[PDB]
Amino acid sequence: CPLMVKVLDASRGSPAINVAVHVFRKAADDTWEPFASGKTSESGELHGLTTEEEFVEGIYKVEIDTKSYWKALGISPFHEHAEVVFTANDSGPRRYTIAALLSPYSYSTTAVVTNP
Amino acid sequence: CPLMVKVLDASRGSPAINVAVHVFRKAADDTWEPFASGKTSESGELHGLTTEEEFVEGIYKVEIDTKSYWKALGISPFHEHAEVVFTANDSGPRRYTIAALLSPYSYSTTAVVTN
Amino acid sequence: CPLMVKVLDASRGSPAINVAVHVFRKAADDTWEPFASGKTSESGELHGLTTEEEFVEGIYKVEIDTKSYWKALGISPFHEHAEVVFTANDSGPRRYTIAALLSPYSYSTTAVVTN
Amino acid sequence: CPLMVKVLDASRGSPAINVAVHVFRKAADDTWEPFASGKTSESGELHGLTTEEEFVEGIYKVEIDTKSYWKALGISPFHEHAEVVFTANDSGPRRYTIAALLSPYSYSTTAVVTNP
Repeated sequence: CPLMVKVLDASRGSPAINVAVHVFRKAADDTWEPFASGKTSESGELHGLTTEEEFVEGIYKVEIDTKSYWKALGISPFHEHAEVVFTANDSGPRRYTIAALLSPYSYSTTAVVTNP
Repeated sequence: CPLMVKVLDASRGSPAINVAVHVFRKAADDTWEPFASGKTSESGELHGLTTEEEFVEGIYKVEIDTKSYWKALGISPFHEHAEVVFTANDSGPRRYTIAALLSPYSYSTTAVVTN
Repeated sequence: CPLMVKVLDASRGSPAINVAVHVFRKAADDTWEPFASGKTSESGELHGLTTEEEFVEGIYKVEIDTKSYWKALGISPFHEHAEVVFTANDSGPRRYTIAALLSPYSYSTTAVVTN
Repeated sequence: CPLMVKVLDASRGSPAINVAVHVFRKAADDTWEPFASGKTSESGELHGLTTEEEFVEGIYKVEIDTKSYWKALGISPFHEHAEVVFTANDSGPRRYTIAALLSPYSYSTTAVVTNP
């Protein structure tokens, strides 16, 4: 699994469950091409977005749908979503974990990059 | 100032100085139109972005050029930039402070909405 | 002011107002002795904790009563409090801002050390 | 495993490996009694601190030795350590994950509480 996303709820002390995550890859014409999407599990984790074969070099955007998450809990959040944009695999394949921590008016994201 | 942006360097323990920040407002056709911009001061703050008259309800995007910030310090960054996207709702007034805390492989952002 | 503390509510998007903050300095016997204290203002800031003369090099502990803050809002908190422990080293001057960002089950803290 | 600690390095984009973690429990006389200690693995995780039998109700302090971590990397950090203090199991056994994100001048901690 070369790309994993894990989301926690800092406000409620739980995994952020059923969070929609959309991944895009910058195309030759500078537009964002859809790449992969999924939802976090009961543990707040999203595995299986992509494969070693599919996850080529490129600029990737990971958009976490924080707004729908809060609205489903009956909460009016500040942000529309949380975006993480990065260049991947520039010096050969790496494994990326994008960790996100959510509160209605704040979020943090961190990347863990490991050499497989 | 209805909108202020404050950027801190959480790795080196300083304000993030001379960081480029661009603000966009969402247009009817779903494209982003430039709205305000500037560079953070020695205190990491960017004041005077907009006026009460210009800052109407809508969806705003704040794009912080974190990549150039880290490269100017000789430090390899993870992100291409940091984006903060939010809806301004009248409510009330109010005044919005968008704070961003930067590390080479992480950032956090918080909104402070005061009377 | 060589030492300032700023507390923000990351869950509700406001300054954390009227939060009790106690500062201690480490004594020779490894016990914590009270040094300064106060309650955050309407801006979430606590100014005037100490003076240049009183704030010598040493190990300092800042204890923020986050539990009472959340209970006053009717929100169940995880932590008993939030503690920030650090060494003040002359260096240079300098001026220290301890910022804390609070949510019911999380907090972050960053130090900003300016000239 | 009723108590787990996971530590990430936000400055370097890696798990925080070999981080010392000390846990204390508030005693009857209001002193901190040593409870458990360990070091994070290559994945930045620390399992096996305690057991269901040992982890009774109480006020617990989890002290993460962030200073030694940074000093071992040759970095002068701001903080002496990162403390997390909380009341545990007040309404019966729960599983706690304490997640920490470290930078030389900043850290964040979050708790995930689940009902086993």
